[PDB]
Amino acid sequence: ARRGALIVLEGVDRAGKSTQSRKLVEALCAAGHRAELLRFPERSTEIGKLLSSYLQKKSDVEDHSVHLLFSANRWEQVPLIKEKLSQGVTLVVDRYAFSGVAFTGAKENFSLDWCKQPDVGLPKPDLVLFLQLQLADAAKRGAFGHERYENGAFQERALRCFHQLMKDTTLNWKMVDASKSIEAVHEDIRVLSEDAIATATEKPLGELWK
Amino acid sequence: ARRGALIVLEGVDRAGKSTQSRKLVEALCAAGHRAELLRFPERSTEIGKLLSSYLQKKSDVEDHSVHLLFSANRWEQVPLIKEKLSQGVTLVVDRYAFSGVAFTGAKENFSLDWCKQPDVGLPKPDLVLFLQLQLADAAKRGAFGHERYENGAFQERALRCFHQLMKDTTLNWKMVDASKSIEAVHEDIRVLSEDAIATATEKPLGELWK
Ligand SMILES: Nc1ncnc2c1ncn2[C@@H]1O[C@H](COP(=O)(O)OP(=O)(O)O)[C@@H](O)[C@H]1O
Ligand SMILES: Nc1ncnc2c1ncn2[C@@H]1O[C@H](COP(=O)(O)OP(=O)(O)O)[C@@H](O)[C@H]1O
Ligand SMILES: Cc1cn([C@H]2C[C@H](F)[C@@H](COP(=O)(O)O)O2)c(=O)[nH]c1=O
Ligand SMILES: Cc1cn([C@H]2C[C@H](F)[C@@H](COP(=O)(O)O)O2)c(=O)[nH]c1=O
Ligand SMILES: [Mg+2]
Ligand SMILES: [Mg+2]
Ligand SMILES: [Mg+2]
Repeated sequence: ARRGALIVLEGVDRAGKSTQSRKLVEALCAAGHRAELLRFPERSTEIGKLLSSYLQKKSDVEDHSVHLLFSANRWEQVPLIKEKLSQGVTLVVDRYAFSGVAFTGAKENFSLDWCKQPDVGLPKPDLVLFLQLQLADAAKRGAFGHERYENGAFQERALRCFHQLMKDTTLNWKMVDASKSIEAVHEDIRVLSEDAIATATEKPLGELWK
Repeated sequence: ARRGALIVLEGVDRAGKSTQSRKLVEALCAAGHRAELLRFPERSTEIGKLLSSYLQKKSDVEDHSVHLLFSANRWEQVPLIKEKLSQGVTLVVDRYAFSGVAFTGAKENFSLDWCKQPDVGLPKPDLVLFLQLQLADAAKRGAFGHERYENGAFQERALRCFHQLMKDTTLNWKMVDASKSIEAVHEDIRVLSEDAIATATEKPLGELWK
């Protein structure tokens, strides 16, 4: 009956969202929690394959259409998310609706309001971690990628959108200094996550942006 | 330079949306207009096939996800719609965003506001025809179908949603008595359409619900 927590990891490019989400699930399970990992986009579904082809530049998709497919890709996982949480399983998610708004919101003539609407009503995270890293430190972690959106100019506009989203006080945002070592960042994230898991059993799962 | 008009046909089940859209395009072209037919859902695209499988009950899709796919299926045709209109081609469309809101809006716990958002900003129709028919007269036109949403209880909830949408004065709604003969309904629609085509060359294409 004691529900699991919904924990989201957001963050700048190469700050370590995927490395930290994997390590968090491993550590929680080793400490006796029931925890599982999710990511968005979830490329395994029918909509997920359309999204993967788009990000790889194997296909072009009209900007509004692709924004709605990224949102639909979250909604198709909502029945699973609510089932797992109600069963006491904590979910750790590598990117969520915040990345959806920030990446479309970085394109010309896309307001933050329009971008948020499709995701209104999704399961509300109990904890949103944002992994911060200065661009000099990110550069040492590798060269850009060949997927769509992998260029500094675009990443910088998405970052401004993320800062606008962080003003929303309906959400439990926590900043994480992702400039430290893999292990030191993990310990900071893990302690914040243990606290969130404990309190989530106290209030019902909320709805995002409503 | 004289743009074409965007004309939408909406209406109750079996009122004749598809019969009248076909006959309208044929008559406009015979009278010297450049006119072409479109329909939604457009089942030929990747998203269109997902939608067709859902309507045929060959697959189940989560309600929010399917609502966003119906909207994305309109946005993927926006570059074509704007190109055609700018080239002076009038477009006659069998269903549009109004059916999108009314059909999802008929399901439990779906507000009209949430349903409208994804379609905010689409090309705004210059003329929205709504084909009205009493349920007794519809029954004589055949038996229900085996596709999703083909049942009187659901169609009745969608009808209430359409009436809420008709209160919006930003749109040029025209009621059509679809109880007459195929030819008499066509003449009423055709005369309204000739008037709309003439004035559309006067004002820029608008944006829906904004
Ligand atoms: N704290 C860290 N210090 C040094 N390298 C890191 C750190 N976190 C991640 N990395 C490395 O940087 C790269 C990007 O990490 P990744 O977790 O894939 O980031 P994201 O998912 O945020 O793009 C990987 O090679 C990873 O091993
Ligand atoms: N005015 C009308 N009078 C009689 N039958 C009609 C009329 N309009 C359409 N029909 C018939 O009713 C059926 C439904 O028409 P259709 O155009 O497919 O409706 P919709 O697309 O609105 O469901 C078809 O068999 C069609 O021939
Ligand atoms: C969830 C989500 C991710 N992205 C983008 C962000 C990024 F460029 C890309 C691949 O994500 P990973 O970096 O996590 O591989 O997908 C979007 O553009 N919208 C979304 O809704
Ligand atoms: C455009 C549109 C149509 N429909 C529904 C309405 C109907 F039951 C179905 C098939 O449409 P046709 O009746 O025009 O075949 O699809 C929706 O549910 N949402 C939409 O956005
Ligand atoms: Mg990653
Ligand atoms: Mg039809
Ligand atoms: Mg609003």
